[PDB]
Amino acid sequence: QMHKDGDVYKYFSRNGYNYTDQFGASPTEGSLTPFIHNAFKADIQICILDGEMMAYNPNTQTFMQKGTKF
DNA sequence: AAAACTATGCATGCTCTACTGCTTCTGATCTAGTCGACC
Repeated sequence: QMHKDGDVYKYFSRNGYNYTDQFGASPTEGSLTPFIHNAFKADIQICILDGEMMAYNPNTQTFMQKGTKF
């Protein structure tokens, strides 16, 4: 689950553990935020979202199911 | 011609400085195992 306020991002797991270190707390750093920051529309500054985090292979353009690996 | 003084060489001990071999300490590497958290 992702919390967004302006340029500030925060991520939480199923049981409540912080994961912002991995996914980035600002567009300058991270593994997802620098690329998803510009996806949001002009009028949206505060947001809470819930979803799944997955691994994507661009070569085959396919989701790699995280059975137990990668 | 005989006796006293001195020079030089050599033996002797002790002290000091390189080289080889044994023992111990450190670093580097690999292998095995543990823990967080997800599902």
